[PDB]
Amino acid sequence: VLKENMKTTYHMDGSVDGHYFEIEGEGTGNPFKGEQELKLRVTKGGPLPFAFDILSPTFNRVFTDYPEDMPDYFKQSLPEGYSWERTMMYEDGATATASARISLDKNGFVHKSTFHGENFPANGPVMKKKGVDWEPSSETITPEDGILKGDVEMFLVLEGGQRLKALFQTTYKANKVVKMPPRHKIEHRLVRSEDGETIQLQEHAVAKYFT
Repeated sequence: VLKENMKTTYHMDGSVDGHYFEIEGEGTGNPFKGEQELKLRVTKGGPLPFAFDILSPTFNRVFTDYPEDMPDYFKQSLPEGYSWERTMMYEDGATATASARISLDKNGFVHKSTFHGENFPANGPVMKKKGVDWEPSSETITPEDGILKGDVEMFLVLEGGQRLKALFQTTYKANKVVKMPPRHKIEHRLVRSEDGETIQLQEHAVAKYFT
């Protein structure tokens, strides 16, 4: 069952140009309002030698404010959940892939993910930890038989205001037959802050019709 306040427990295994790491933490949010707040900690391989922002979109479209009349692929996937796979191509040739499975236990969501990045330039802003925040984005969601494809142009804001461009493509897969939505868009705003050694993330996400 899906509560007005839902918790999550997170575990990620990942590596970026040969540096292995693990991250764990907890989240809370209102899935019907598309709001969530996360508290994450690097549990292995810390401190990270790269900007945390390249990981942050890996850390659940159940937290999306959907219109009443638009079929909600992600909330329909419950209680079993859904999984997704994503490619991330940066304008400087760096590439990353990520996967996650969203499931339930007695306490709330279980979010298990992996991340693999390569060819981030040694003297570039990611490896020099110059990232600040992603721009708010507009992700196009396209139904294809029983799954969803998402495409979104992402722009990492660096210190000083320059943006680093990346293209994100995602395949979302429910574990069962659900009612498919039309092509639509999800507007995202992901914001990163810190509390000591804790990485904090806040996402707000709203689905909208085209036209």
